[PDB]
Amino acid sequence: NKRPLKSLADMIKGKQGRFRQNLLGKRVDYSGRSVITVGPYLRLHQCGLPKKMALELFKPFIYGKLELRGLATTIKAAKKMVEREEAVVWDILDEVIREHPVLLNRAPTLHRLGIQAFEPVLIEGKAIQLHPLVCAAYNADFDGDQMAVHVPLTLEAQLEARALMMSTNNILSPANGEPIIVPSQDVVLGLYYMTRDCVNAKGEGMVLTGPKEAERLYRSGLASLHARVKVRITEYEKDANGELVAKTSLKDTTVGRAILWMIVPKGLPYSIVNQALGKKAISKMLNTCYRILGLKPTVIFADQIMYTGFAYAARSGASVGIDDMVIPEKKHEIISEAEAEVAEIQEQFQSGLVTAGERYNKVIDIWAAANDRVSKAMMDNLQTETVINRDGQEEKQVSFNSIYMMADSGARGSAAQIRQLAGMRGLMAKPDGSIIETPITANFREGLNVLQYFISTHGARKGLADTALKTANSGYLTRRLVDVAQDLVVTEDDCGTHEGIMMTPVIEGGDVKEPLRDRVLGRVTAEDVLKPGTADILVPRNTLLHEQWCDLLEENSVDAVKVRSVVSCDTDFGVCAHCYGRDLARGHIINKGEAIGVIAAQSIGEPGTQLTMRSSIQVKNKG
Amino acid sequence: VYSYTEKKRIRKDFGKRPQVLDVPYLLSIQLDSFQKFIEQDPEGQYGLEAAFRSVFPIQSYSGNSELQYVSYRLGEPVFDVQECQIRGVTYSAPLRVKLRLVIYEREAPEGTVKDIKEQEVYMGEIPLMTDNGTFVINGTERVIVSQLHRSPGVFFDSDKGKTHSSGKVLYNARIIPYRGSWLDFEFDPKDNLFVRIDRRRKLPATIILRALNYTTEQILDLFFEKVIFEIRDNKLQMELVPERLRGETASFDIEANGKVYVEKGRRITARHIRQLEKDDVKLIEVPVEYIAGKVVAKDYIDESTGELICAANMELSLDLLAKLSQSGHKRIETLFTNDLDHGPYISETLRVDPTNDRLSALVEIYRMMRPGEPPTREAAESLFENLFFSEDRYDLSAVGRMKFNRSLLREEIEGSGILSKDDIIDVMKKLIDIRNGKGEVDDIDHLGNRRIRSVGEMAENQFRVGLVRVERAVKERLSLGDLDTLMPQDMINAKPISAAVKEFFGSSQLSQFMDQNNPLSEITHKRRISALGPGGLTRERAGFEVRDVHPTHYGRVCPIETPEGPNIGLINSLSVYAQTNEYGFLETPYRKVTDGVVTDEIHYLSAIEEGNYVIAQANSNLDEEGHFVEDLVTCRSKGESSLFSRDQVDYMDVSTQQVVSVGASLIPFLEHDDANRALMGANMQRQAVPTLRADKPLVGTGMERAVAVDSGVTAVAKRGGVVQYVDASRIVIKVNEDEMYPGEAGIDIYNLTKYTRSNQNTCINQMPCVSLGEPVERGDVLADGPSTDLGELALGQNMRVAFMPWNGYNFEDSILVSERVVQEDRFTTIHIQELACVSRDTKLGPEEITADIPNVGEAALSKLDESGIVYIGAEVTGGDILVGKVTPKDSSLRVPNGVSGTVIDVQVFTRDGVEKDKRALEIEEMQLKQAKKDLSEELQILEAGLFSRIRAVLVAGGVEAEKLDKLPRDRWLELGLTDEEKQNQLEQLAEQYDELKHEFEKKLEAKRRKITQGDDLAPGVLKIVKVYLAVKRRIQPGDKMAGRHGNKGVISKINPIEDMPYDENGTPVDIVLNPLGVPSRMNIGQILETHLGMAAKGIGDKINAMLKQQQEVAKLREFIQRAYDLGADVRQKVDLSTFSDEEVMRLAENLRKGMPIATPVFDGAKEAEIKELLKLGDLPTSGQIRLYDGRTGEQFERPVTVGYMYMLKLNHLVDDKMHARSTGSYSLVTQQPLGGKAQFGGQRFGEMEVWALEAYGAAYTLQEMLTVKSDDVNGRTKMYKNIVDGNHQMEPGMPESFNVLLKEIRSLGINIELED
RNA sequence: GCAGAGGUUCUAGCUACACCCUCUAUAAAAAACUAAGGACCACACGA
DNA sequence: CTCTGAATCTCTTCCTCGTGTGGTCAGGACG
DNA sequence: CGTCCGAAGAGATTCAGAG
Ligand SMILES: [Mg+2]
Repeated sequence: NKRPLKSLADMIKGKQGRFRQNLLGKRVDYSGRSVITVGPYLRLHQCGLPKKMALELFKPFIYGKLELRGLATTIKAAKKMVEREEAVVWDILDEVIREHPVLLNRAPTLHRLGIQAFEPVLIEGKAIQLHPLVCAAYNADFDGDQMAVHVPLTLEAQLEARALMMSTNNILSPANGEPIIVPSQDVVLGLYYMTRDCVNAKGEGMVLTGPKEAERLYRSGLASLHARVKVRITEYEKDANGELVAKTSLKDTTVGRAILWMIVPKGLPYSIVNQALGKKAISKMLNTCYRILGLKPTVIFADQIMYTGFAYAARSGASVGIDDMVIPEKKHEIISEAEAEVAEIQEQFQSGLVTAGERYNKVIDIWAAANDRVSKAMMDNLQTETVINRDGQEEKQVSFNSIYMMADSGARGSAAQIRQLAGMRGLMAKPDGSIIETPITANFREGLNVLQYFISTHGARKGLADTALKTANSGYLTRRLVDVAQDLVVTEDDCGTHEGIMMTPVIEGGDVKEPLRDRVLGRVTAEDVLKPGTADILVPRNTLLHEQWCDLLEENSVDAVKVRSVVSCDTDFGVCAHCYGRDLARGHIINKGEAIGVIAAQSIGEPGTQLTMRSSIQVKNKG
Repeated sequence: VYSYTEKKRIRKDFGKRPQVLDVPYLLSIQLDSFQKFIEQDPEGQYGLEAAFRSVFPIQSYSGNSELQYVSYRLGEPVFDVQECQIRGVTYSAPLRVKLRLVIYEREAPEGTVKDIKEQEVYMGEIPLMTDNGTFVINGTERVIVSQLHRSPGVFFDSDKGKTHSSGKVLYNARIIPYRGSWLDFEFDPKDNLFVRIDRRRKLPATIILRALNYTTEQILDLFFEKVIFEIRDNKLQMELVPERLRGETASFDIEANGKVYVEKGRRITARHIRQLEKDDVKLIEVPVEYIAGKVVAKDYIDESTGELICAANMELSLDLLAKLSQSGHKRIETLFTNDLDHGPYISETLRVDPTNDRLSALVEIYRMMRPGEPPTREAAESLFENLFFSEDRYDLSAVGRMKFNRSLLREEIEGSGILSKDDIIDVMKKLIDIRNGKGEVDDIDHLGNRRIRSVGEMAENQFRVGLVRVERAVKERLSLGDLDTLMPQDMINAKPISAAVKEFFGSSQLSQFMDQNNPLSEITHKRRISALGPGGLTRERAGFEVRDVHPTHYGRVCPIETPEGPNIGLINSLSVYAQTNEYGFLETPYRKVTDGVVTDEIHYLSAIEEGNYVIAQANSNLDEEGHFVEDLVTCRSKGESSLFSRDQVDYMDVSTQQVVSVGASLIPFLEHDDANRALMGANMQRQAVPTLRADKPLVGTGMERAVAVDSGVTAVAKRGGVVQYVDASRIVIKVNEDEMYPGEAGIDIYNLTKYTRSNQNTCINQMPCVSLGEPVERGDVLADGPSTDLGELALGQNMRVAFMPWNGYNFEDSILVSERVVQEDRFTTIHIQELACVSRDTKLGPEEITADIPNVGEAALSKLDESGIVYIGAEVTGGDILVGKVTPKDSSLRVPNGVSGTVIDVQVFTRDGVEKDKRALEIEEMQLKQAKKDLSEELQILEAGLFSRIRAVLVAGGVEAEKLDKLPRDRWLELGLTDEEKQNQLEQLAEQYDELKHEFEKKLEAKRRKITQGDDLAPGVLKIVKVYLAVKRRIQPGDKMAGRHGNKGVISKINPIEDMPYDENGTPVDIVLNPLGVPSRMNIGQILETHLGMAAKGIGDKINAMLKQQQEVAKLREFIQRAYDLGADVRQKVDLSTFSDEEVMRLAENLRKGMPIATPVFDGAKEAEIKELLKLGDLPTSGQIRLYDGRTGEQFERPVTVGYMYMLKLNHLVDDKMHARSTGSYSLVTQQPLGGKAQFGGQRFGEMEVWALEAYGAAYTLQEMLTVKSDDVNGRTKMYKNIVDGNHQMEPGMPESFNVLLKEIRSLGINIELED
């Protein structure tokens, strides 16, 4: 076939070489693959799993149980019994899946949470069922996405899978303290629809005894889901030394927000469920629940919030339609003004007043201005146009439009992704990156011209090729990051080093990109921080900066905090726990031993697929 | 007027733009190309002819022996397409080639020959393509995709930027030939023109001029402008021309004819040039310091001694000036150097170049080409002449010469294939001009530089390779051959040419295994335009530029249908209207625009000449006079969209569907959904599995009929007539009298292909679409093939779809499917499996196929017959036994675990010599019976047709109705008929029938021998048994279901119908999609498709309501007319009064299942039209209705969107994907999972997953699954014994892969060991 | 049940990952049972 | 005249897993 | 029955400018 024939060095180097093909990562037994299914009824500690897959993977366990119970005298007869799929075999199978975790594994395991443990729930079917919450952690779709399942065999393997790899044990991503099992796409939309208000809705005004009465009114259908009604709640706070005190008050709210109150655990305050509850609000809610209640209450609350979000999104019927995306009435006049302006610029260029470069710049600027104007008109038509009364004359409220609810909530969408539907799609660039002079004025609700779609597919092909190259580049970067690492583990607990890095909020000419509260959180200081009062030990030398310490830092108005950096650690062949800081996945100091080089490499390399490829000084505020 | 099948169900077609050009035959790119290759071309251009003529000199060395091609003719194929597919043999035509061998006398080259030997020799075995434009190679329907590669010619690239890491732009020119050696002329960063031939070491390109028999004086005369210097008494008066002063600096004080024009420090203004031209100055005095900066042009010697005073091309100094002045060189030639534009580049190379003679140049070229050995002058000359001046070892096609002359701005179009001195110097001059600034570099991605190599061109190239390979052997043999001692058949053998052609057609970088699962898949895979391939850029070597779409792709290559992944934009498909030029370039239909009128004349335009004219947009309104109603029309002049006046416009797009391909045109509302979603929808349409009962899409594009007819899936009617007899396996068409030939017309018989195994294990089922007596016109559809309904491409099956979240079962992209869908078998697809059993030769005796299998039960053997082969029609299950084969001392073929189904047929092939078993005899007997029955059926049918032909003629001029019934129908030549042309016609029919009767038994015997002869098989096999299993895979949770708009999802739960959201009418929605996928992934077309499908089903429901109750046909007619009019004017314009008033009932019954609506690609239904269509029925104009919860029973607030959108079912079923494994056979390296596939395997716990476990505190599960679960043999055995014992304890051991690595590193010669 | 052979079945069955009994040079009263091989290159497709 | 920096040339990859196919040293006759 | 014949960067390697 006229091809270079593999040598004694072609099988020790390269992707197909023995190292990276058979030693670094090797194929394994007790493994199966199938497409994945949502199955919302599951809890994140468990996953669905087909009967055939549990029968094939756990064949040695079934044989052992059959021998122990004497159903089959020999392995050979037991193997025949497994082939016959006799009913007794299924009952035996249910015994070996009671507390036997399996490692769900998606193919592009970018980061640590790519593979997680689950208690398999035997389902009839052929598709693995993956809990909806962990899909964001897996970055897994339901569009033919397949993930392998591995069966831990030894007591050590199953036990450590249960203790570490369980989705219950993976709530905070290793990259950052923010939760990773946050309500992502549909449950967040259901919660957002739940926590809103009409200025005039059915059953608005009457006082409610509690969340139970709110559920009674909503289910009976005599009160709207989101109507501004005063309710009485027993809000629990742990301001005492771990004891939870009860505060009862009549907080003005809606029925929908009162529904969620029975879901949240006792410790959480009511101020967290009294907003519109978008994606960011739910993320902050889950983070506060994790930092206050702990882990198990957070898991139970996440499961319950997923259940209610799905149920009330189904009850919402948040559809999508042509009338749901509105064309601004001022879009036509904005387009006319832009055409007049470009005609004037072209006429000026024809005379010779403006040459090609300045004409191109002027046309680009005026088209961008028209695009911004039409985007603002679209937002006004999509969130302000809604007119609804209050049993009076006239009032204006935030819109309940389907697309506005599905975009503003952060459920799925963004500013450009909503602009490309009703407003002007905008100036679309050529392959080389230089902007087409004339934009794609027509939006997706209306039709597109053939040239407009040609520019659109120019951009789309550019993006697809960019993604295809970028995923490979990010994989190479992740490999390099992992391999410069993997010799760095937390070998000690402390070093007594006063060295470190002075953590300061970063300013790049603009506002505060990252406050010091979110920049030093979870790290152990190197020297005592002091407030404006000098010789004040506000925070001692070697205390981890958890949420309470960081909150104290903000109210004391600290500026720069010296912190123990892993670079400054003098430990040999590893680093000490204090010089590293919080695990970023558990609310405590890093365990003595845990590999942080690979964690860091995966955290850095995971967003590689999400990256891209290509006077005077004025004071801002008083000070 | 409308075709009769169109009258059955006429598609409501939108689109205000009237079509001018009908859609071309989509398979033209393959059929026309091959028809050019296998055709006998008397002109000897483009075909097996050129290939024979190009390689038929056969000149013996001092032997006076010559062989020449005279004619050739492809033989009739040995086996038909169906026969070759079932046998596994290629569909090939024996290549009967006629050759003439002539021998001349010794030492008499001009004398006549002494003997002439003409005979037909079989050389080669060329496969043929079927009527569907697809080859059959080894029982597999394999298609060759056309390759889009950089055309031969000259291209001046830049490689701007990165080179030299200084911002200095380089320029290079590549002489890329069709076949031969590349020739690149590059620039050194110091502005030295180098040559780089075949990407070898860079060489001073002036050496090629010396290699072309050119000296320094000639080189400088060609590439530089001579400046004449005259020695005069007034300090060497200098001759200057006005043109050379443009753009110059103040070199000196220009004073001529006693007048000052330009002084020191004064720029030469064009006014100064004009005034000196008016003065007409020719001689201008120059200081002696200026000549120091000039360079001499030609050599000079003194007239006294002749010694070399000064050679050519070196700087001039004061001593050189004194020497030339004292010698008396009155005329001095100097080069014109202008650092602004006309800079010196050849001179610098000549300074670098140390070669001064042609022989030295040839020696250096030989050294840089073939180093390590001492070159020879004769050897170097032979190498150079065979490298550039020889046709056999170097050639540019006519397209290459055309591109060469286009880039060089020559006048002639054609020319010699090989290059010449003029070509090289012209290329160098153009490269120099590009460096200067005049002219522009070209774009590689331009479709004017990337031609298309079709299947015919590739086959011709491989045939030329085979001919030259056999020509070398013929020349070698003829050197020692003897005259009149051999037949002109021994020197040429079919073996090497046949091997080359078969290797190209079977195993190639481009011989794609056709994905024959959809008519759309077939039609878009035969039109696929791949950049990858032989003589083409590879995926890794492909740049970002090539993958990414060019502005010239408009109308030539679809910018929406490309495969995402490793090769995005490299395998782009060809647009619907584009056709390949005669030179391989891509043309595009374009309506000529007259003074102001858009004329109907269609002018195909290539990519190079598209820029010269200005192209109007298809979506430009016209006033029926060709006048744009639109004083400024958007246009595409130079690839830039820009408004133009009507009078400026030179051309207009042929239609609105031009840019998109057939795969992307079928998506309705393509102008609405995003380009990425459109890409994914077009890609997924190519992989939809045919449903059991395919049905027309309620909303479509109108090209489904065109795609179905153009593709070979359906049985189109070659001749019109009436359906005399229709059957599920055959259709008989009685040709009309005005559509049949006078002789050998008869009637048409169509044998529809029944359930047949396809390339992707799907059923190619053809069901009749007509009944008895139904009139059929020419070119009409008769059999609904796979994924076809009423002649319309029906890929999936449309159904009610409600866009609303449902308890998370459609969480992010998953699809929820009702129990009603599964119940009515909407997505049950028949899958045909090919389980083939082979009985190879074995040591210590062969193996038998009998039913005697040891250690098995009688229940398993019950299905098998007495001879050990499964009974046809038996319903076997997973793990069952099909054919009993026992090896000599239990290797019987068994059904794979999990898969089930019923056997449809069992074909057995047995080699001649070994006696066939009982089942083989029974199958052969049944095959003979079926062949005889079919032959007798066609006998009786054609005899009835011919008698009807005779009886119709015999109604006048000697008609005897009673006499005909008296004598038997066998004999009619004794009848008395008038001696006229009718009698001659009857005599001709009688003679033809007699010859047919003589040939009937001959062809029956031929068929009997075909079914009796032992089929050719692989060496060392006894007999091969193929068992075809038909699997009916129903829709299941996990099956990948996807619409046409890029919305893809796995079915999560088969929700019972009682739980489905039902409207006020009570009809439950069949599928509950997720609205959240619409805004982010802007597939807004599916919402338009959903609303239009809702309107279509509303019309269908109104028709059903007025049809279930007995209503007058007038109401149906008026409602149908109202539906087809629909307000805004459309091209459809169908009138219901012209119908027969009883086919209106048939039309209404065909519209009961829903109104068929066509939405063209870019001028489809507007929002107003859809709103009016909803208003036509009882459905609300908003498009979304209130739905009540299936379980709770109370209506959802915020009424949800429902409609009948056409969503497919992809062949990525969950049944295929299940791969669970505990223990199995292991690999070479002892990695147990054995590369998991059909072979029972475990999934690769790759390096990323190992890192993921490392990030966790995992050291026991990782260790177990990288050691005791994968390759530790002792570890694996101990772990298995422990788990079956019940103690899940790991005996670690060591991976055997590490021992393999140690042995491999040791084998290199590097001791790697372990310390104890 | 660890080195071999025999037994009622079905050529052969001694733990071969492997299923019952006997003993250290001898073959049968006895039902559930049996088999331990298998690479690379290209294409297309999915995520 | 011997190193300095700089151009030139050569090496070394350039994601990560699946699922369908198809093609692959090819000794060959003689003691 | 067997037996002998693009691309992107890094580093080594020339290779060169200046006293
Ligand atoms: Mg996905």
